[PDB]
Amino acid sequence: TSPMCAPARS
Amino acid sequence: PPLSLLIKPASSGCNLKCTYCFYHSLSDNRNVKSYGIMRDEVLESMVKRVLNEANGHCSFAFQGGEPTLAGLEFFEKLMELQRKHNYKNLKIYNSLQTNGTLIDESWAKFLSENKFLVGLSMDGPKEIHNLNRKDCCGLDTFSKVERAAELFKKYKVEFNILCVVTSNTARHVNKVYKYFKEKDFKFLQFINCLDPLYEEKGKYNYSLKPKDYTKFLKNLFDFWYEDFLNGNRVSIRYFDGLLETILLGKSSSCGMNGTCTCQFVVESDGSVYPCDFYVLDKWRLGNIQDMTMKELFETNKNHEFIKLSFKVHEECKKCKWFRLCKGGCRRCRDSKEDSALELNYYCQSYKEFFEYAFPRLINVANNIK
Ligand SMILES: C[S@@+](CC[C@H](N)C(=O)[O-])C[C@H]1O[C@@H](n2cnc3c(N)ncnc32)[C@H](O)[C@@H]1O
Ligand code: SF4
Ligand code: SF4
Ligand code: SF4
Ligand SMILES: [Cl-]
Ligand SMILES: [Cl-]
Repeated sequence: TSPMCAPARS
Repeated sequence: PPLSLLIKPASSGCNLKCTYCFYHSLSDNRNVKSYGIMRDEVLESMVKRVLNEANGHCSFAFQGGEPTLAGLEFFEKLMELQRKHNYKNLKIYNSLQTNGTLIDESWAKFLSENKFLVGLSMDGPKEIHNLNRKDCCGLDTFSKVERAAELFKKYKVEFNILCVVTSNTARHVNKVYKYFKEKDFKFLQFINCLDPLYEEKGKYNYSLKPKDYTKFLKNLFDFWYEDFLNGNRVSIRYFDGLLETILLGKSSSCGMNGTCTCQFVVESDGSVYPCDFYVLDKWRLGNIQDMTMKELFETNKNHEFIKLSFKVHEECKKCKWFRLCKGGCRRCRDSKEDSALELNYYCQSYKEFFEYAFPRLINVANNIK
């Protein structure tokens, strides 16, 4: 998964 | 393997003084430790270790602190290391989260040419943004952030907006949503404003209380769903995550799967932590120069960090929304040091939001398959 305060897509 | 890291290349150093920020030293009463700019030997050791140890692909995200403070040359070097030392021919993802105030033509070009995914922090239109996001002298920043977005559009940088939701956001969802629409920002992340860890909650003028967050979520959903009906698709990370959970049983966002992960946060001295919210001595896993990623992951400290998040509150056990919400992010359950987690601070907001939005959320899910 990706961190909350970082840019992420899909 | 694959490996994802969250790197602070200028540590907690920053050029602004956002009122709610606990990631940067604001004053004598809110101090955050800084290790300065990451030295070449640390960056080299970090990059080679990830390329040597990851399988499938890897991801390097740069945050802080303000990561552009490390300077363009640092990122030039990063890219040079990735080119030379990716012996496995892994796919590599790079990303940068920035306040945008130092972005110029050079930065935009670089980020575009190197295919960085960029997160740009913008809290809404001018007055909303400036209320909290001030520079070191207490002055306004919004125009400089608009300039960054302009440069990103010009150089075709792919970017998302990171917007912190404060009590003021909850009162002006219309202004905020419409501002982002007018700018044609299609990828939005709204982050709940956190009070500082282990302080009593809801004490600041910006503090997002659960009743505020309920108001924010319900109204945001209405604007978003109205756009959906009219064929204007806007990506809102939280809603996207609910859709993933509805369709796939899992989300790609940390904090929406019910349990914690190791985010491999790397400070500029090479020290490693399991989550961006927990860069604290008690959760320091070790140093990336002297331990494998597997060794860091298998530490008692990381095991403990993740296992603490497995506890399910009793309310959650009987909650109709459990398989959708899963208890939320551990950081919003962590009220006092060394105590057991408690019920999510925003539990009431989620329940009331789901009652309001679930029927329409299902409609969207059915339409995107
Ligand atoms: C800590 S900043 C670091 C990178 C860069 N300086 C920036 O502002 O984008 C990363 C994100 O965290 C957000 N943030 C800061 N303080 C926060 C808080 N108290 N609660 C939730 N998010 C916060 C920022 O607004 C930004 O969107
Ligand atoms: S610019 Fe980013 S790191 Fe700096 S004070 Fe604001 S939110 Fe914190
Ligand atoms: S505290 Fe939240 S963001 Fe951090 S690892 Fe746990 S779920 Fe993810
Ligand atoms: S809405 Fe509240 S009770 Fe239900 S799962 Fe989420 S946190 Fe638990
Ligand atoms: Cl301004
Ligand atoms: Cl969001």
